[PDB]
Amino acid sequence: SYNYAEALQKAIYFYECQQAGPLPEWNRVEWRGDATMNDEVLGGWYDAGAHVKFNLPMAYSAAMLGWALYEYGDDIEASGQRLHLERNLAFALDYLVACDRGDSVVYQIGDGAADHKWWGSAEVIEKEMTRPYFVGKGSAVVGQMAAALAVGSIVLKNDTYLRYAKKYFELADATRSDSTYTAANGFYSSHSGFWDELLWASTWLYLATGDRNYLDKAESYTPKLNRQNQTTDIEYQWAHCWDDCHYGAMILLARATGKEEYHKFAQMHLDWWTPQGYNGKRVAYTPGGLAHLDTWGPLRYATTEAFLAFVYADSINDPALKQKYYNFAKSQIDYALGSNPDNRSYVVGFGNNPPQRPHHRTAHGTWLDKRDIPEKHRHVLYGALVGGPGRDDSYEDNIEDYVKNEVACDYNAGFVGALCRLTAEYGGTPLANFPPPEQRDDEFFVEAAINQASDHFTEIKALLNNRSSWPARLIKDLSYNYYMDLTEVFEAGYSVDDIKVTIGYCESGMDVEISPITHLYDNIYYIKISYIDGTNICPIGQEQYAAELQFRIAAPQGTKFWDPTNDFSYQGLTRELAKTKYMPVFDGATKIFGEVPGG
Amino acid sequence: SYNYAEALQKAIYFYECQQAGPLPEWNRVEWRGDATMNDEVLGGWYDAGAHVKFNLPMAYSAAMLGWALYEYGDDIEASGQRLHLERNLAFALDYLVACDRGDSVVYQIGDGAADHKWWGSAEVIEKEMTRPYFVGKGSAVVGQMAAALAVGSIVLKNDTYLRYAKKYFELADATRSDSTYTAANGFYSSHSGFWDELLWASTWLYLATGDRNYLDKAESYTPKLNRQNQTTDIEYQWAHCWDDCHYGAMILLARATGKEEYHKFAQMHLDWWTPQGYNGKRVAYTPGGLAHLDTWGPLRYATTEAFLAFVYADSINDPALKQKYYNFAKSQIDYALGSNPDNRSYVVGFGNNPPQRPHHRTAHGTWLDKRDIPEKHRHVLYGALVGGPGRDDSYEDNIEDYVKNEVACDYNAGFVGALCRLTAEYGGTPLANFPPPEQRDDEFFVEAAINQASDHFTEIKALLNNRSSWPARLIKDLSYNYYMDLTEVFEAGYSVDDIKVTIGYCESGMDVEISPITHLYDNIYYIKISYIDGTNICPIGQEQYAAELQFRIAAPQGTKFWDPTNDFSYQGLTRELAKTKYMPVFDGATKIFGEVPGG
Ligand SMILES: OC[C@H]1O[C@@H](O[C@H]2[C@H](O)[C@@H](O)[C@H](O[C@H]3[C@H](O)[C@@H](O)[C@H](O)O[C@@H]3CO)O[C@@H]2CO)[C@H](O)[C@@H](O)[C@@H]1O
Ligand SMILES: OC[C@H]1O[C@@H](O[C@H]2[C@H](O)[C@@H](O)[C@H](O[C@H]3[C@H](O)[C@@H](O)[C@H](O)O[C@@H]3CO)O[C@@H]2CO)[C@H](O)[C@@H](O)[C@@H]1O
Ligand SMILES: [Br-]
Ligand SMILES: [Br-]
Ligand SMILES: [Br-]
Ligand SMILES: [Br-]
Ligand SMILES: [Br-]
Ligand SMILES: [Ca+2]
Ligand SMILES: [Ca+2]
Ligand SMILES: [Ca+2]
Ligand SMILES: [Ca+2]
Ligand SMILES: [Cl-]
Ligand SMILES: [Cl-]
Ligand SMILES: [Cl-]
Ligand SMILES: [Cl-]
Ligand SMILES: [Cl-]
Ligand SMILES: [Cl-]
Ligand SMILES: [Cl-]
Ligand SMILES: [Cl-]
Ligand SMILES: [Cl-]
Ligand SMILES: [Cl-]
Ligand SMILES: [Cl-]
Repeated sequence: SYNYAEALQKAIYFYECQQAGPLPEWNRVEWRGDATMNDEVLGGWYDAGAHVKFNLPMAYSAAMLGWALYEYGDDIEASGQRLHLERNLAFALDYLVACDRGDSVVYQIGDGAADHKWWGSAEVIEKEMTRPYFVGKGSAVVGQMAAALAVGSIVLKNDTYLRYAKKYFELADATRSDSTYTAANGFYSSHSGFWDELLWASTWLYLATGDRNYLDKAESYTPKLNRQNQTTDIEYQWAHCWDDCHYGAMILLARATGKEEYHKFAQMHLDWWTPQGYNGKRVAYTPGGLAHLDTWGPLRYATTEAFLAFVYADSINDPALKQKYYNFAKSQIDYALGSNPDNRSYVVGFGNNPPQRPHHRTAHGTWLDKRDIPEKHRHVLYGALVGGPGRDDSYEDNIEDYVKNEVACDYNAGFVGALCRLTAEYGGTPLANFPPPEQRDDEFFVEAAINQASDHFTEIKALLNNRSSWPARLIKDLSYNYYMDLTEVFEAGYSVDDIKVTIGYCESGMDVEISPITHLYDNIYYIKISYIDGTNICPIGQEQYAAELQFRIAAPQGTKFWDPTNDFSYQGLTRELAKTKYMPVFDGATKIFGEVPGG
Repeated sequence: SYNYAEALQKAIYFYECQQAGPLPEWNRVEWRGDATMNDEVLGGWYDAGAHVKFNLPMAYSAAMLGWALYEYGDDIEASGQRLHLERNLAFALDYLVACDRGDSVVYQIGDGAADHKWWGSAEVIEKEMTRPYFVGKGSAVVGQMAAALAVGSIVLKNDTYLRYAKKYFELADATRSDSTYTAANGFYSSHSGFWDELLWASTWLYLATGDRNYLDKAESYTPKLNRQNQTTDIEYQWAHCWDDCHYGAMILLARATGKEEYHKFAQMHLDWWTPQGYNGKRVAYTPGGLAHLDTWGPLRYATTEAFLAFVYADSINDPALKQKYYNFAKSQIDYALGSNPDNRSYVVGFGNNPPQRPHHRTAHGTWLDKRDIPEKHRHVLYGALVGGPGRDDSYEDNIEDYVKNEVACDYNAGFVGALCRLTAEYGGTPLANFPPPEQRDDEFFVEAAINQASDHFTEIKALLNNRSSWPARLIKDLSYNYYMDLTEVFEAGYSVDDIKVTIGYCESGMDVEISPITHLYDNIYYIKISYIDGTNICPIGQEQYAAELQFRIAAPQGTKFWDPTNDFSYQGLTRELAKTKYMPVFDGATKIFGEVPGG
């Protein structure tokens, strides 16, 4: 129906947009650079539309990418995406390994409140705030880290991941408590508890090792799982998700053991998600045909269940059930790609009328800590599955809607799996030369205005701007030149020594020097304005994106020769601030913007 | 009793405190300089405790000082004050002449509401605001100007004053309307109308010329005067004052014409003011014996009536009346001088426990547009009669009390005349060597703080202050120096070339230049900070009284030799802003504050 190969290609590329520094050489995102290089643990993914590293959903997402490869990695050769999927996985797993502290792990980098309060690009966030890290041993987060490393060890043939998988499982199983998992509270609190993570990690360890001691562990955890309301059945009326992976583990155990109890659970759970329901009970459906579990990330939940339904259907022989689950699964993915009442894609940069304003700071590319400016995103977040529509299929593409336009690692994870399965069946051709280059704006530039013009002076208001975004970046050795023609000064019988440079306003905190009037050639001279720590000019807020200086260049009082109209840097200036190419900007000795006399 | 000659001396000096620029050579007030030099009409008096020129009370006050001279000028020779009084009068009369615009006059300089919103000294007001002027032909204001110039012409034997008196009277009498008199509304609105001013002006023109046409005019106005309540009597239950001079005019006519009607009015009016009253009707009196006409300026009203009572009593023969009126007059003046329930003078700088916080901006001498700082006035407003106590004799000396502690040209005007009468009778000797010099504070100076000290730099926050007050004034060519000892630099093997000056903040609107590091002698070097238009540093408000600059003097990053502890200008500095004598201030090449290295 869709080009699933293209959807997969983009859905994978999304994770490169989420990478924290240092970026691998294979990163394909021209608007990302090395960011958060002062973090206690480097690499990993930023979780969602901001810059916190949250280990629970990050590891969940990595585990799901591993599961996609485990089930369908051989099957996706036509798409050309297998290696992109493997490398993206490896990048997150390396971070999970790097979080090891022995009796504990680093489970979070970033304070959620401070990080989310600020709206700007990853590469400059250290100018705005210092980022704390958090250490603990919560069974849920450590157990999910274990599971991710366990499946990763299989699909990447990597003994180090396996060793760390085992270690993390042992720590999570020794601890049996989420009491040390505090830093994600309210963002990714442990809602279901940690027994489901122990089940999920031990199941994957069994599949990784063939060691029946892990199978025995897995099976011993099923009585500790949460019940469905006040009944004796294991909870089944929810989705496999970052908080709770027992749904997928039961499916794995049904295939691995053949046991009736796991198949019974799998069919009860999946039937509840299908339009046909389970004995009269069913997930909410929108009139447009989307299984709508909850307000937050409904597309995430439905697309993850699509992956589970595909895996389960592929593992059984019954033609009626296989069809029912396959149809359900394909219907939810197709909804996400455009088969919905609005006939629109919910995947950024894919298909018809995709969302253009995802709630994502770095894709937006602002310079002033505002969501509403720029009014269009400067970068394409290719492949991001958004939160999606409400229960009545309603949706509007609005950066302010942090529900419907949210994007996240975990939103994309199960989705990638299901796309792997669909491209495996239907083929499709990935885009060549993906991604294409973006149209860029000017990034470092002077805006200037004539503050005052006199028969003996020119007074300039100049704002040296850093609105960088391809990628956002910091430059310490920033300067700009103001060029003059002193022909009239010399003709009038005066000299350079009769021309005085003064300052009428220098913005607080922007340490600045102004050179003497300096000969270029012929009668062309200039002053250079240099910022000692130009990194303080940065797109982090309304005060900080530009440094303001008012300078005056004056002939003596009572003279009337001064002529700015032959001055190179005066050309086109008005009383209103405007970008000018004739006050060129330098990084050290190198011109990075504008024009130079005769050059 | 009191030294009335000294009281008179001071009461006249008050007017020199009120003079607008350009000041005459004979002005004796060290804390007054040429102010409001851009005014449409120069000279004249500021009205009260601010900087508006209001012509109605200005002209009324000048007419009253004229009247004092007309009655008692030959009688005050022993006080030594005659020429002081005559010159002070002439200064106001010259302004009234300079107001001429042919078919109209300038009747006000400054906007009441705009001027009064600001608290600071006269000499710096043009840095705070641009002052308007107002032209019109209001019969009351033009008529009062005519009267002042008419009596002025007699006592100063000046034909120019008389010429203008006739011109102004003709304009006022032809106009017969206050409709073009609007700019003083709410401050000096015409309450009584203009018929009393035409009566006052024509009476004085009659006395100046002996032309019967003016007497005929005067007599023709009396039926147009306001009535007492719903009777047919001319209004008598008020004071001679800036708004209504028919009381004094009727006294003058009584004496000029000998008519029974005018004597009857005078005795009715004056009786109402005496403690015995007029047939059961009487002005309110405080328990302490002060005639208390209204909340505003009760001392002003009672002392003006004292002068009228003296004049009337001196012009009649009946010994019962003479004594009643004299006793009334003397008791009111003596109350003002100290014969009251507090035994205190209500005349600034005179007698026992006089007021120390009159509501007067320029005498206060602030630098930051506040009444509470400084907590003591910087200057002595000698001779000013304050508003006075409340109806129950209560009073506290408080700058916030714009009623009890108000001072004004018209408060002093009748008062001077009554003091002339009492000194004529009792003599007294004026103070030799009056006024004595005031103790001064530092006016121009740096306050500095160590903003940051590093092992390779000194960073200074410096505020160049203008808290001038003797007089408040503006200095264009301001600079200060920061002196260092570079001995440690040379000993480490470095040179002056290796020390770099940068700016971290320079206050908006303060055009500044910083010199290169400049050799003084031996290993002593300095930088000069120069403000090109230093007049923008001025005591007009919290922002403008000092210019703030943050400058850094740095050895190379990483070096370890920098030693500010041997630097002349670093001595005594802390992290807290404080005045320092070691960053000396210059006006041009002249040192005006602080010390230099070498003695
Ligand atoms: O009680 C019903 C089920 O709750 C499931 O936990 C969910 C929480 O109830 C829900 O608040 C939470 O929402 C997240 C959301 O998933 C995430 O995208 C967003 O950024 O933050 C929200 C607040 O954390 O989701 C979890 C997981 O779906 C339990 O897992 C389940 O056992 C229980 O039946
Ligand atoms: O109505 C009674 C009498 O009024 C007199 O006018 C006075 C006003 O009523 C009074 O409001 C005004 O008060 C001034 C005050 O003199 C001045 O010092 C202060 O700064 O401002 C106040 C508001 O303008 O004073 C006038 C004059 O005394 C009439 O003159 C009189 O005919 C009438 O009987
Ligand atoms: Br811990
Ligand atoms: Br925009
Ligand atoms: Br005033
Ligand atoms: Br004080
Ligand atoms: Br050193
Ligand atoms: Ca859980
Ligand atoms: Ca030129
Ligand atoms: Ca009047
Ligand atoms: Ca030194
Ligand atoms: Cl985030
Ligand atoms: Cl919560
Ligand atoms: Cl986009
Ligand atoms: Cl493309
Ligand atoms: Cl060029
Ligand atoms: Cl003079
Ligand atoms: Cl006032
Ligand atoms: Cl009496
Ligand atoms: Cl005083
Ligand atoms: Cl003295
Ligand atoms: Cl000295």
